[PDB]
Formats: sequence, C-alpha cells, structure tokens
Amino acid sequence: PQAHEIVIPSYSKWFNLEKIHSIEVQSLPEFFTNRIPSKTPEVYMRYRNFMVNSYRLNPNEYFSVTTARRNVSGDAAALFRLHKFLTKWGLINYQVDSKLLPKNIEPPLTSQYSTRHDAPRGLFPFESYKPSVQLPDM
Amino acid sequence: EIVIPSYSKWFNLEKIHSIEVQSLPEFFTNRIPSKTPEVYMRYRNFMVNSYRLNPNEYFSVTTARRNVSGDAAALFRLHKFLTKWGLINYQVDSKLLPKNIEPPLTSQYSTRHDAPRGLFPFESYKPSVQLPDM
Amino acid sequence: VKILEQIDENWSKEDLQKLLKGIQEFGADWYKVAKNVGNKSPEQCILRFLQLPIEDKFLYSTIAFLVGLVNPKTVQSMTQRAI
Amino acid sequence: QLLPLQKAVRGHVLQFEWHQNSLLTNTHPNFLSKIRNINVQDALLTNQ
Amino acid sequence: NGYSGYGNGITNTTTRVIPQVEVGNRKHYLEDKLKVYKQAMNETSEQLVPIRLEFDQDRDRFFLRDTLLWNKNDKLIKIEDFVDDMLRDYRFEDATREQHIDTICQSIQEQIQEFQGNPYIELNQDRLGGDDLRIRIKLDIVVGQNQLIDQFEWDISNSDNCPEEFAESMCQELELPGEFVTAIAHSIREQVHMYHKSLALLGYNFDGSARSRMLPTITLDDVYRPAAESKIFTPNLLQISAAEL
Amino acid sequence: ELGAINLHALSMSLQSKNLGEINTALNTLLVTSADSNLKISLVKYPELLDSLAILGMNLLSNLSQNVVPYHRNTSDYYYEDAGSNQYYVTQHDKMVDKIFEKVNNNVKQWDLLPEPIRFLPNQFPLKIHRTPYLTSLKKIKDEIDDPFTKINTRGAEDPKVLINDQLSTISMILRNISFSDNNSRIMS
Amino acid sequence: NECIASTSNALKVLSGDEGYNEDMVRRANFYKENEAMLRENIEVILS
Repeated sequence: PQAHEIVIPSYSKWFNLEKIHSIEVQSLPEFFTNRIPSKTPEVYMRYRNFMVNSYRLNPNEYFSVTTARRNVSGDAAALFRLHKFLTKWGLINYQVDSKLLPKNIEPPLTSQYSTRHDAPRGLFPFESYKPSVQLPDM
Repeated sequence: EIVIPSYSKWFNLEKIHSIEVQSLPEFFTNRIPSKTPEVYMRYRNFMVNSYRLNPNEYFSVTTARRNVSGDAAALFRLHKFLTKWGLINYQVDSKLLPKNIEPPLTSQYSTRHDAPRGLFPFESYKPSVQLPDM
Repeated sequence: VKILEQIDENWSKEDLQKLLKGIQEFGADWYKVAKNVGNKSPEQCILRFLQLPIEDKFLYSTIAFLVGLVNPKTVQSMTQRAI
Repeated sequence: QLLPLQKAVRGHVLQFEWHQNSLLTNTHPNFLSKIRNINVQDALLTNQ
Repeated sequence: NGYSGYGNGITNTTTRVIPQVEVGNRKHYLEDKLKVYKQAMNETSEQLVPIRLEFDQDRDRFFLRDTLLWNKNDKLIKIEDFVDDMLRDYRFEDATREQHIDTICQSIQEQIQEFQGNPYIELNQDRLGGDDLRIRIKLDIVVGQNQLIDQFEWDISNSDNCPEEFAESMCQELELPGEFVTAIAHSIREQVHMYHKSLALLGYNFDGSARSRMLPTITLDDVYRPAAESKIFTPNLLQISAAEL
Repeated sequence: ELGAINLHALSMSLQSKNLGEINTALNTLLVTSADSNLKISLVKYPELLDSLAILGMNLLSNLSQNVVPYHRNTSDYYYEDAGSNQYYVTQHDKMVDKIFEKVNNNVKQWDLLPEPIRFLPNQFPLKIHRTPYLTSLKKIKDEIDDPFTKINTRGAEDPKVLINDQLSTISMILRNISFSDNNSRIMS
Repeated sequence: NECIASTSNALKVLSGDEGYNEDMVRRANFYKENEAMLRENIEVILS
C-alpha cells in the first residue's frame, strides 16, 4: 500500500532500493573488504532497505538510529555509522518538517512559452525569396 | 510413499551418507562423547519421519528443541540443511518473518538552485509542422 | 523517398508500433505511453523515440558544416564552396 | 507528423546538457587579490 | 525558483549563508570520518560486546533500562557522542547535565572493561563445533505488554554458531516483531560471556571439566532423547499481564 | 549575485556526477567572490574542504591519465541482487552450496580514498616549465586572435577543456575562501 | 577549413551563442552518445 508523497534532494538520485553504488562503498567500505564474515554487502542492503522503508512509512515524523537498534542489530557501531550516513544523504529523516509559502507571481511563469530568440538547436525565421522557386525541385 | 525433490531422491533413513559427514563434520571428531553418528541418526530420522507424518503442514525447529534437548545449535543447522536438500518441508509456502512493511515505489525529486529543472531557457514554440503552400 | 521506420532492434515491430500509436493521440504523457506499451520504462521510450532517424532529409561543405553564420560574399569565397 | 515534437524535446534536453559545460569561462572576474601589500601584521608576525 | 535543499527547504530568502540546517535538533554529523574510517576499518574485525543500562533507580530519574551491543575493537566513535545521540533520540530534556551523560559513559566503559570476547576457545583453540558444556540458557523478556521465558541447551564451547540465527528462527512465532530478537542475542551474548568469563578467572578454557559451581551448571552426556515433563521447560509462552516493574 | 543561500551544497559536490559538480561549483564560486556582506563562516564546514580536495585530486589524476570521467557504460557499479538472505547468512551452510554446486550440474583489499600522488607511471619527470613571467606575452601570443585561436571561448564541446576549466574554477574558489580566520581551518 | 570554421565561430561568439550548430543528424550524436540517457533521467524526475 502507498499513502504518502515522498520527495528527495535530487542529487541523491543515484540511490536505488534495489542495487548498490560505488558512492556508498567509498563512504562505508567496512562491508566490502570481505574480511569480517559476519558482515557482507547483503546484510548491508537488508539494513539499508529496512531503514529507508521505515522512514518512508511515516516520514512526517522523525526516526532514530536507536529505533532500529531496538528493532534489529548485528552491531551498534556500524548501525549508527550507516544510519547517520543516510541521514547526511537525506535518504532518511529528510521530510521531518514541513514548510510552506503563498508564492506571489512574477512576469516569468512555468506556463509561459512563446516565440522569441532562442539559444536551442537550429531554427530558420526567414524562408525563401521568389527566384528560389526557380529550381527543378524533388 | 511421498515424492521429494528429484535430485534429493537418495536419502538413507537407515544409514549415513558421506554427503552428510562431508557437509557436517562436527559429529565425527570422535572427541565429543555427547555427540555421535548414532544420536545424529536418531535426530534426523525422528525429524524426517515426524515431518513425513503430516508433510501437508510445515514443521519448525523449536519443536526439536522441545523434543530432544540437544544443542539447538546443531539442531538449527541440520534443520536448515535438510530444508536446503528439501528432505523436509517440501509442501508449504508460509512461515516468514515480519517487518510490518513492504518496499514502496513512489518518489519525487526537488533540488532547485537554478541549474536543474532546466537552466531556464528562453521560451519557444513550434509543436506541429506546417504547409509550404508554394 | 520511401522512408522506412521498421528498422529497430531489441524492440519488436509492434513495440514501436504501440509506442508511436500512443504518442500520436496521447500528447507526450510518458506515463500513459509507457502504460500504453509492453513493459518498457518511460525513460526507455523517451530515449528510443529520441533516436528515431528521419534518414531522407540530411544531405551531405560550406553550409553543410555551418549554419546561422557564414563567410561573407563579395570576394572569392566560393573557393570554400568548392572545398 | 510527430517529428517537430521530437525535435523540440530534443532541443530541450540538448540545451539542458549543454548548460553543464558552462563554468564561467564566459567571464573572468577578480578573485579578491586583496593583499596589495602584506600589511604590518605580516611582518611583525614573522618577527614574533 | 523552487525551494529545496534541506527538508523541502527554502532557497528564496534574503540571500544569506546558512551552515547545514539539517537538525531534527542537533542532527548534522558527518564531519571528520573519511580518512580515519578508511585507514582504520580496512582490517580484520573481531568480537562484540553486550551492554546493559540501568539508571532509573531512586538515585536518578530516568527510563534507562535498555540494552545494546558494541565492538570493543572499535576506536571510531567518541562514545559520549553516541550516548548523547541516543539521549536526544529519547527526546529527553536537552539539559544533559540533569540528564548527565558522564555517568552513562562511565557505566559503559566500566562494563566494557571486563571483556575478552570468547577465550582462547577462539583466540588459540579451535574445536570443531566446540566441545561440550551446553548451558541451559534461561531467557525471559518483557516487550510491549508480554513476557516470554525459555530454557534450552546452547553451547559455550562452540564458536561456529552465532546467536542471531536463533533469534530469527524463534522469530517464527506469532510475529516476535523486530525489537524482540535483539535483546535475546544480547542476553545470549550476556549469558554465555560471564560463564567463560568466570571460567576465565580459573583455567579450563583449554581442558575439560572444572571448579565446583561448574559441576551443577552443566548439561550431561544425554545418550538418549528425554521425557516430556523435563523438556517441558524448553517450550515457550506468551502471556498478557498488568505490569508491576 | 543573489538567491544563493545554503551552504550544504557540499553534498551535491561530494556526489560523483558531472551535473551536480557544475551546479554547485559554479554557484559557490560566485558566492565566495561576493564579499560586500558575503563570507563563508565555519560551523560544520570542513566537509566542504574535504569534498573539494577529493574532487580536485581525482580530476587532476585521471586527467594526467588522459581519460574523461562522468560517462561510462557501467553504473551502480557493484553488486545488485536480492538473493537467499534474511539478515544473517554465509556461515557454515555456505559450504553446503558448494556441495549443492557440486551436484546440481548432473578477502579483497580495498584501496584508500584518494589515489596515489606521485610515482605515477606515465608521469615520469622530464624538465619542462621553468619559464618566467615572460610567458604572459606567450599568453598574449596564445590568447592573440588568429585563424587558429583554438580558444573555445564557449563551453565544453570536448571534455578536455571541461576538466581544465573545472580545475581552474576550483583553484579560484579555493583562493577566495582563503582570506580570513578559518585560515586555521585551512591550517595545514 | 579551419580558418573558415574559426571565422564563423568568431562571428557567432561576437554575438549570441548556441551550443550545437548540428545534430539534426540525430543518428550520430545519439547512437554515439549516452549521457543523453542520464541527463534525461534527471530531467523527467522534475521536467
């Protein structure tokens, strides 16, 4: 079931609840040297998706690392590390507060799209004189 | 009497497969007196026949903890093992763990400074082609 | 002349068929058109649609390598036009 | 009949990506080359 | 245009500078991890630590009755910082002097300073599946409104078996949702430790039987599966009750 | 100019994509230029400096290695799966898979954050560039107008100049940041 | 060729500037380019 409108600070638009990215490993490598068998990318992803789901459930109100610690753990240390990490990356606890505005209007508006000088791809505002017709066209 | 995973059709409810000892060596150090291939035979045969009784319904492990008071460590391990070989629990689709959640799929994005959401070009037009009339 | 658009791979004929059919009378609602096609991501449709040639209009120069700008013409610049 | 549409949205995304290749090569502002001289504080700091 | 950098944000204001307006309340920490983390935890990892926390007694006014784990092999966190984060997570009055954190970190390091992980049983000895001496682990917990008690063999001599597996398995009860399993393993790692810890005070961490209280506190050979009213301690029960704790 | 309020753009800068890097770098440069009332304070700043140096190191590196970043065909560049796991697997039972594997048919080091600095193989020391301020006129001669200016005074039609101006801007903004207390923040 | 193109470019830069004179020949800049994909993706999220 889905019952909320979830936004994220766009630059984060590299994260995918399905997969992992070179970003986080360079920020949390301690699950990837394959040295500590009790840790693995897999349990990492488990924790990850679990927590993000939790937050996305009722994101209007905050979510603590202590919460997850109560819920599931294999460690406090790494748990906190990654939790605060995602916090930084706003994937979690980002919409804890709401802010609004009346937004008065100005001459530029999103529904304004007219004919005017253009920086984009080519366009020809002057077509052809008379003698151009003088060609054995295709 | 009851079909099992085809590849698994090799078990010895009366013997010990080398696959077993190779899979689980701990019963063969010949050092633990409390452990022996015999008590493991009893373990596994009891487990599998019990499941054979009503395999139409699943059978968990905590039961075994209740029923033999062996070391739950090896009990859990061997239980996982037999399920891995489908020798147990081959007629069920249940007994999962909760998170009281499911992965959602809705999302939105907004990081406006000026550049994304367009660098704000000038306006334009021209959706449809036109006729020369010439 | 005789411009063929049944020219794509990894997408069936009917794939792009339904694609263009949708975008015809659906006005770029990428969500609609994605629904209106057989399990391709909206962005996938956007991309593929974006790589659709009109291979019968661009002709192979002075103008063929310059637009909205040009060498002046009172001297012998046509030497360029014979490049 | 659809061609102009693809051309248009193409131009949209094109200008969009092109915008990325803009890093104020266009201009060359001053970068606060304040220290015309090193003030008294610099010299007396060296000595101190 | 739009307004978003920090929680739906504001990007349209009087054109000022604002450093990291991210706090739920005092919530921004990422500073100073990169180099230290990389250089530190690119090497082997080792034992963990169970910890209990009690501060509600009539010497101080709290709800501190929680448990958690820890890696003594870690040196990455100012423990006090972690504590304060936990406390702010407990929504307590920001005045963390009347909410004294020093006492808490004192208790913490106190508890940590009596640990060796598993003995040479792991440090130098390696017995396939351990040797013997499955303790009759007794675990009761009080969650939400219900308590649950169990007793069962669980080896101390073996390392090959970790707790959390037992946790996720006994999760297969009604729901045993989340919050439960943790404490179990914690208690588990608690329960076991002291024993060999106490046994560490002696010297059997290599050999067999010990020296006097280890005699009653053991399982036996158990050449044959048991009766119904003895193991009738192994099973488990879920009971509602008015609380008096 | 105006708008341009927040500090935390660092996050986007820390991100590894061309887009965000442009969006921030250019803005924050214009920011640190302004000084009428505009200064970069220090509260939980440092992350900014880190991100900056990391970016510059990597860019200059793969530049020296003569290879464009930001665009490959790989992505999300490590494991992706939903395999047999709830939370705790890869114990003893994993070898059963081997057994399983042997019958169904009928560790790593991790580098540090930045790359090395010197000893880089391609870069081997050969004497060039010990030339005086004279090059200004070279500069003139370079910047001189000519049928072959090759000064793409416009954007990056090729990525080489892109990396160049990127590093340039980074250097400039770094300079501008360095005109106050918080030199201590930069202090060695 | 080069002096001609440079003259044209100078003409343009001394005036308004446009990113691409060409690529109405879609095949080239789109089969031989994929950052289009990623940038697009970024766009549609907002668009």
